[PDB]
Amino acid sequence: QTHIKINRGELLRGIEQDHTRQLPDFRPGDTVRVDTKVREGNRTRSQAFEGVVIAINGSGSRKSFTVRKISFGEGVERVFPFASPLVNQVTIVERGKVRRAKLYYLRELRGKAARIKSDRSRVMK
RNA sequence: CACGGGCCCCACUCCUACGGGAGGCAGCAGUUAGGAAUCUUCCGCAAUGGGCGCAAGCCUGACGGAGCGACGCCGCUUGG
Repeated sequence: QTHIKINRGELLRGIEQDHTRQLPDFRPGDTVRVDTKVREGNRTRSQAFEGVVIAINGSGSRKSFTVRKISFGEGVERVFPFASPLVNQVTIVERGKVRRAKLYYLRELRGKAARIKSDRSRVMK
């Protein structure tokens, strides 16, 4: 039982943001020559900067944000929706006037690599 | 139609501060090694040659040979 006549949601949206402190980046801009990079773990620390060379794309909804809309090619595909909400990662990058496909996720394509898949999305067929 | 210049693709010596790169020198030669075979990381850079600024001049692993080999053959000696 937790329903009567009171609006308590400043924990669900207050205490929620009581811990935040960030203006992400928020650029869905695809195909960038360089970007953010996780702090890694492994040894004691040895906080390295070479997670994944993303194209940057996506958004999400609150403390979750399926960030990665990248994967690669040496390993077929391979996405792994990382957590936008974290205090252990490099503070992003942004570049590219971007010919934007659909933004956010896609799932399709992602196998139609070949060659002409640089930073565009229209095609004649 | 680029000898070591480069772009692209595959095997891949090796280092990295994890983005990544400089990629084969069967040219004289070497190390190793496939193995019947093919010397030594050679000598002078006198002397032949190759390219130019007037030219000297430098560079030059081409050269004269050193030299690995009874490696094939030519000539000689192991007393009359």
